[PDB]
Amino acid sequence: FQGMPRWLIQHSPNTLTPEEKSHLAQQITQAYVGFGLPAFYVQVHFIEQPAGTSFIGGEQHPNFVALTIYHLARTMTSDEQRQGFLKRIDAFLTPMFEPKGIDWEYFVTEAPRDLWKINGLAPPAAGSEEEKVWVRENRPVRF
Amino acid sequence: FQGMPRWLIQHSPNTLTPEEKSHLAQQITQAYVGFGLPAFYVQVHFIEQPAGTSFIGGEQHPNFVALTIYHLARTMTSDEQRQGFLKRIDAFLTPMFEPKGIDWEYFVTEAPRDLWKINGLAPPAAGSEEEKVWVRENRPVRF
Amino acid sequence: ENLYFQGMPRWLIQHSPNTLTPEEKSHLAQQITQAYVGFGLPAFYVQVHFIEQPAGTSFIGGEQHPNFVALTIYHLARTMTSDEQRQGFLKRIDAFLTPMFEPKGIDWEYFVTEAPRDLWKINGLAPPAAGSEEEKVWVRENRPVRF
Ligand SMILES: [Cl-]
Ligand code: NA
Repeated sequence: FQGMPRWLIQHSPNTLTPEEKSHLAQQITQAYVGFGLPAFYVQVHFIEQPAGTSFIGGEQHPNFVALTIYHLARTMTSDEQRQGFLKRIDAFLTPMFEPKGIDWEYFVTEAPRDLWKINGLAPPAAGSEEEKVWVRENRPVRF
Repeated sequence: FQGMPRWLIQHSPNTLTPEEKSHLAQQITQAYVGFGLPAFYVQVHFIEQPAGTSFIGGEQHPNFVALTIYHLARTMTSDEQRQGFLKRIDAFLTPMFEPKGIDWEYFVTEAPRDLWKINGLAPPAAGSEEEKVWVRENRPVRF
Repeated sequence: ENLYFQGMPRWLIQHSPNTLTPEEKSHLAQQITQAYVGFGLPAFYVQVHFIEQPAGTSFIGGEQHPNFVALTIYHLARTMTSDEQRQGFLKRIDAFLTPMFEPKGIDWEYFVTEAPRDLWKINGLAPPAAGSEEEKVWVRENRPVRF
């Protein structure tokens, strides 16, 4: 896997504790770290939707999580990669949400590779020597 | 019409009442239910932007609604389908906002159908008998 | 330039508490606006919305990061890719983002995501073609004008 993952997680009040949010973000992060990404690429942001602000099927829902996942274009081109990705994220989303009766939905949207920068730097190529330096330092390194 | 609609609606303070948000969400939901979707697919989330956090033309705007509509890719390929969709949403957005003096903007962004799941399930093919079960039960039926 | 400054644009800027002051948010929004205005866009097309993320709601490499800005830039889909024009777009936005964030020790990330022009409307009107006479009317009036 290469490129940015940015997750936005909107949810009802009294649905995820601060500890569950941290746990979820860290399982998301682990998944990408396992694909070889520098961990600091992974951003997960939660937004609690006050009651009155969220509608599913036209009605307020008190127990939902809506995830939007932003990737870069052509980062998971094969059916095998895409299927593997869904397996890997279901492995931590399902066991968190199902015991809570949570209804959840995710989808992945893809963005052009060449318009992404971190601290004003275009990140290095997957597998490159420069990426190993970024991983080691866990920060954007200027060369 | 394939796939999920997820709407994000950002707006200024003192611009939409809780009653107007609920009514808007019901109208959006009715639009997609009329296309044949299960009601529960339709998500609409509002975020009020405090004064000092929203800028249009570089100035704070006290009376705006900014909409982001997330659809699946390849769901409206013909000009006729696309034009019909825009007519159908303008039919409720314009009469709500115009008399209030609101400035509103929407656009539609697209995501691949194969990376979309609800409650850990890939939803049924559009127009399928399996989809009809999801419409009828208004929930993600495991099968 | 060109292909990359046609619109919409919509900027979403998520950030930690006590990271950007209200004055800085306003100054950034004006800088972003001027960048697109310089390429002939009507000023009112440029929307910039900030969302403060409370402590405990933001994770970067698993860290609850207290000093970050995460930007999402929504643009119109392009007919083609141009490295020359793209580099011009990135140079112009880095010219204001970097000087604001770097002296504050902020870690920041942006990317651009694209949307089809034909499903975009402002006040219920499809905006005029990039570079057209109709667009010049919208520039002058700084609002959507029916034809
Ligand atoms: Cl692909
Ligand atoms: Na490009």
